[PDB]
Amino acid sequence: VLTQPPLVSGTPGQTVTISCAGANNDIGTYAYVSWYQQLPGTAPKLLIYKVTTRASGIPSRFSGSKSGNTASLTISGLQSEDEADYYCASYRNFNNAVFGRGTHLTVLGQPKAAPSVTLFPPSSEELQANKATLVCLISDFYPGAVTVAWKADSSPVKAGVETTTPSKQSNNKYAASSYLSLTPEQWKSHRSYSCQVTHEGSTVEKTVAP
Amino acid sequence: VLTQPPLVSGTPGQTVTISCAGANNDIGTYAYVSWYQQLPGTAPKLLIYKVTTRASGIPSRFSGSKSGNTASLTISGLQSEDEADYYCASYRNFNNAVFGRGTHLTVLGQPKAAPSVTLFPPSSEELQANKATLVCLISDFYPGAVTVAWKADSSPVKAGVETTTPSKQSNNKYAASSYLSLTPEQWKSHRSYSCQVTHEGSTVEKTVAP
Amino acid sequence: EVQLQESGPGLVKPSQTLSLTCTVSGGSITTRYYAWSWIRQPPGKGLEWMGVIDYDGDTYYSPSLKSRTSISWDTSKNQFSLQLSSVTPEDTAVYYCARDPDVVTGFHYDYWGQGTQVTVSSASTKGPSVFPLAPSSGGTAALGCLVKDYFPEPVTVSWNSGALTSGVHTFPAVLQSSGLYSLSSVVTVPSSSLGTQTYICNVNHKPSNTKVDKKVEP
Amino acid sequence: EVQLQESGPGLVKPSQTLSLTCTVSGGSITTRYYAWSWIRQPPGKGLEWMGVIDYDGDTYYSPSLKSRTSISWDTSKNQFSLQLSSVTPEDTAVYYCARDPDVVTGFHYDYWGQGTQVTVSSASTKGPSVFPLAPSSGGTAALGCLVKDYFPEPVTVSWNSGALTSGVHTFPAVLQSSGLYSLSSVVTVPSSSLGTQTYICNVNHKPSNTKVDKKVEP
Amino acid sequence: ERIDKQIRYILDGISALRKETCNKSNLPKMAEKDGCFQSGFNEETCLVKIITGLLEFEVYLEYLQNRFESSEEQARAVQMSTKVLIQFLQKKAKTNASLLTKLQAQNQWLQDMTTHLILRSFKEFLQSSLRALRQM
Amino acid sequence: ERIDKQIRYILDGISALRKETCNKSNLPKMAEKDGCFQSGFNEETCLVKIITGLLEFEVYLEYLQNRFESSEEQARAVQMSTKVLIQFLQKKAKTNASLLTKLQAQNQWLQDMTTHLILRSFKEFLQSSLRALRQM
Repeated sequence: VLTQPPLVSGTPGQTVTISCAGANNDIGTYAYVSWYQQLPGTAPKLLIYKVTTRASGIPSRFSGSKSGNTASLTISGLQSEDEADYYCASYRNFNNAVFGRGTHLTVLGQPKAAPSVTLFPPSSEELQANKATLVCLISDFYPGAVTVAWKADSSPVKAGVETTTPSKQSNNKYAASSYLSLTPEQWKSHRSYSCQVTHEGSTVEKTVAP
Repeated sequence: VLTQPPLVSGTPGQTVTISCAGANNDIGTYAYVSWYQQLPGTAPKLLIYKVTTRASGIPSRFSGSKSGNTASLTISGLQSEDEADYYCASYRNFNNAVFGRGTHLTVLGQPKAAPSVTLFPPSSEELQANKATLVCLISDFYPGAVTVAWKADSSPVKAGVETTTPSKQSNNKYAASSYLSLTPEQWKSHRSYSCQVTHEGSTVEKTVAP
Repeated sequence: EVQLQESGPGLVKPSQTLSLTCTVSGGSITTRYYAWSWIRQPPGKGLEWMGVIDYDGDTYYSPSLKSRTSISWDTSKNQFSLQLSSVTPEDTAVYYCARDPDVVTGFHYDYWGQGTQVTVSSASTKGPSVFPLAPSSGGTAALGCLVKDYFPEPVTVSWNSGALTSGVHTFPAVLQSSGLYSLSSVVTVPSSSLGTQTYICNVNHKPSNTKVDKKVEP
Repeated sequence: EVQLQESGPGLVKPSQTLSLTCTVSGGSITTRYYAWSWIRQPPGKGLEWMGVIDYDGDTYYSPSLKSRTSISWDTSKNQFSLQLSSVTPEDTAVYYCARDPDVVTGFHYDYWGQGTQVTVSSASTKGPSVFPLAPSSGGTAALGCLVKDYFPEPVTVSWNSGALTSGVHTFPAVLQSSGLYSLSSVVTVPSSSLGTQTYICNVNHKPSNTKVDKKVEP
Repeated sequence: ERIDKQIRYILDGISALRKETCNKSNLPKMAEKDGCFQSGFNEETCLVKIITGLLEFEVYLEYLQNRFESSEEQARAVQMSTKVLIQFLQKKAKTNASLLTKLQAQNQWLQDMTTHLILRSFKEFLQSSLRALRQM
Repeated sequence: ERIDKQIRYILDGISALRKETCNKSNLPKMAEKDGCFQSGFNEETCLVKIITGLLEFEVYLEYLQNRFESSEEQARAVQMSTKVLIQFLQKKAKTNASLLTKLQAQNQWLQDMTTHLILRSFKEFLQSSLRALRQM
């Protein structure tokens, strides 16, 4: 396929460059090289086509360059909102198209943030179904690495814990979920349950009780 | 496909029946129903074709029957050597052929046998390659379930043990292998190593020493 | 305004064939000089261009996928469809249909569909169970919905039929040890509005045709 | 006397195509009224009839496999070959070529090949290492060879170039935690013959073109 | 057993014709409803189907005489063998305009197929020409 | 920019011809060696390839006049548009027996293809007939 760097990064206000190495049967044919931006959960958005031409509504700071068989995407005046996956595509003879693996543009320099934790007790409807789930929701933290610990009263919970990998929100802070499956008898047996989230050495904690 | 029973069994000298349920587009078309015998590691051997006709050299005790859309293979005077996988096949319109899942004929009634164990120390060439393997080979036992234990001096070996599932030899007794990977330093450190094979409550044992 | 919409089953078993359909709105697929392509994206991987169909109806395929990929259309419904043969877990991907504004002088795609996710697995489709997450009882409260035990992804959660979007945070789902998915969606609202505004979460799990509306109360 | 021989690579990676060739001896494949078929057997599973080629050259395929199976022949070499597309671990099987004595009035197969094993895996081919198992030093002794760390199966072990077959027991291989195979073959001989008869084990691992001859001594 | 020799004689005649053809370079089928299978067997129904299908192939051979003009001797042999087989089954027992219409429709489908191949490649070559001239 | 309008006029003429064809029911290609791509670009070499290929398709249109006899008006329009395009490129710059031999070979390959289809089905139906008559 088209060779494209894995990660590109930079602080706001500075320029970044993303390259799209190609061969003679794709980029070398007619230079029909396009660029796309994709945000998580959404379809790619056409930025540039035919190497240099910008689509309607695309700002001028996005620029299309090409030299040899390699095209380059230049993003001037980097914004925090510019963090996305950027793909290049090229026409391939005959009547074929090929995409690069993609490059993730990471906007760095944001301050560190403690996680906001929200803990939900089991719903009255779920307890009626003879089930119980504690929903612990972590959000708005940076860097994206937290450890989640569950406590029954003060004893650690040795089973029934499922936890996600931290993922970046639309504000480029991280979020994660943690679920504790309990029997309704266990949920009533203890005084309270707690979701302890550790981030950069400190711990944020929420507590629910039957 | 053609429905065929999983297992069929019997003692020597008695008759067994294997069925081959079919549909109208296969067996119901022209009754081109064939039967095959397969021994482990070898290709299937044509026994019967066109429902009843026996191939050259096939004894008369093998018989081909058919009723409705179901063909039956009848083996009279069962021998210990008859233990094999038996397949039925049928012509399917148009110019297609289809096989059944197969039936394993197990000849039962053989006496119980203690396992014969042979233990090999590491070869002088393998030790030159800075490796060491104890080869413990179990054979000629029935039923086909043994437990293999390894002992360094008298202490159990907690790592480096690989063991097969018991498999039937050509004499319809079982055989199994067990390997102990050791470093040449471990092989010399201990007084001796032992392969203990437990079968039906009793234990057969061999011992090797550097 | 040109709009593209993907439709298809969210679950296909191995060795079966994958069938999707793209419905085009705001423009004829037989109009010069458009081309209609399929692009797929495995999870956490790049976009793969599969094939394309002309305004004349001519099809062109990627050499990697030419053996098991077929693209047809129905001009009366203004749709073009995809067929992928002998699917494997390597075919688990979000599938996109996109428009080429001029197949004659360029292969780039301006209008994209919303994408549909197809999971290749022998497992069975499991419908989701929705439970309300009551609000607590400066000056705001968090309430939400718990979507539990469903397969495969994705699950769509909206609030008040799409009217409430501000302050809504839907978290990515957890993969349980059982192989089933569960997620939560939480909306942050003012505490004063708890007695004067109704909050209903709308869950839609397309692979099981499960639509659940759950009113969240204190 | 009619003889069939299978030839092909013992390892094929996923999504690649599987190619095997059957060489026919003792009879022309263009002779009336023979048909030449391919049958495969997944490990511990039943026989699956794939396709067949006439004496005229006409091919007929199973409906399950018709999309990715192709059968051709080369009359000058008296061979017919198989091509399977987009292979998966579901295609790991021993493949047989067999003769139909009369395609006109029956689909049964009298002469079978020896079968060739094909493993579908992205792993690399690993050559075997052979180490001698010395005989101990009523009235018999056991000696053998240890074949270590190879992939994929099978490994062929003979003794004295096939002359010594009585008293030979080759055990099925162990699957290690590393994913590599290892087996042993042991021949039981009289102890008196240890000084007057030479015992050489002949190991052949076709997937790696590895042929090793190992003399076993006390 | 006599029928076996008659049909294989025709099969070998067909095998020769197709071999003569290769060196230069809705048809009848058996169904369960016809009763020629052991299940649903109807000898009177099945025998009519065999005769009817052979009569249909007998006129396709007639329309294929010009196809094998260089080896006329065998083309007539396959027809006479078919006619002898048909006569035998007719004694053993108690439209062509449509077949010519199909055979003409088959040949247009092939000529249209060649026509599309030429025009589509013309279209494709023109696309490459415009993309190339666009750069000059 | 003028060439763009000329080629698309031909493409639309082709699109009409094939649409007229469907309602009833070794060609030139661009290569890197030709220099029509940005890498290895040779305007003189590429322009000769464009003119040469169009001249080759111009006679395939001529041999396809009988194919579009019911819509003669457009069949001549595609030819004249091609000739005008060829003349323009020839000014911008400084055998048919082989093409007819190929076009005749293409049509035998299709007629032999129909011939094998008829004879193979005849062979297959005869096999079913013998298997059925074997039981009677």
